[PDB]
Amino acid sequence: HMCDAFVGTWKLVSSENFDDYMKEVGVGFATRKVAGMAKPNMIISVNGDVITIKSESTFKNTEISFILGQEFDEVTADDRKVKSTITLDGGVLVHVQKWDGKSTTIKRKREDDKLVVECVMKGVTSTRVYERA
Ligand SMILES: O=C(O)c1cc(-n2cccc2)ccc1Cl
Repeated sequence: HMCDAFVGTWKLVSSENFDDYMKEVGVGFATRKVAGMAKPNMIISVNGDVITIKSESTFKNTEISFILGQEFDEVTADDRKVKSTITLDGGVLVHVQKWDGKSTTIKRKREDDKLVVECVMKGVTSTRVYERA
């Protein structure tokens, strides 16, 4: 029951500072522009100890499956090859990606009826708000 309140289908309803976040991560112009238009569906499911997160949009369809605290390799929507670890910290899903000596953290939080995603790279944060589909 570890992630019960995250499970479901979520749709993006707002974004702030995502272009800047993508710049900070190193995404090039054309990818930023097309990725920034996307309105993804985030589909979260749990089966035993395995959590699956899908992100589906006109830009890219991605899927990760993982066990909390157990590192895995991920190819991101912007084509970085990263080492990822996802943990639960005080009810927040904390996703850290490491690649080429860099790091970014993506936090997923339930707030009222929303699922709030905060993406941070060095001093640049973006907030992406999802509602139930
Ligand atoms: O599927 C996603 O959630 C997604 C992820 C990105 N992204 C680019 C650099 C880091 C993340 C862009 C656009 C989308 Cl739609």
